[PDB]
Amino acid sequence: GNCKPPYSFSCLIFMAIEDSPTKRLPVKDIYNWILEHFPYFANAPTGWKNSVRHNLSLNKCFKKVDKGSLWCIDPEYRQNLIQALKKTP
DNA sequence: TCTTAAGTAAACAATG
DNA sequence: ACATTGTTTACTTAAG
Ligand SMILES: [Mg+2]
Ligand SMILES: [Mg+2]
Repeated sequence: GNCKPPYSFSCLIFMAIEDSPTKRLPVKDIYNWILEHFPYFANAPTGWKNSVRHNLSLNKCFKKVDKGSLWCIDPEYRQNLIQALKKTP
């Protein structure tokens, strides 16, 4: 990991959850998927975690689920994330 | 232009 | 006593 990913935090989260076996992921698990699949953030300046939690709460695309709690993709905005994913892969 | 997405920092409350 | 998690405001840059 030497360069910043071309994907935005919204897409990284979407790729992490979508790769999950159940489309549901706690925050810390989302951290890992971003690290394992993107090692740039290993040496990246602290704050991307913050930017992640910031992105999960106000982005209409993600909705919490409580029966840390799990995050999932919103079915009505899922089409929105895929489009941004195809743009710059 | 008017608008919105996006990144980052910072400040908390709620959580266990 | 504490780190994690979650919400909120604020200033900035790029894109359309
Ligand atoms: Mg959300
Ligand atoms: Mg930017």
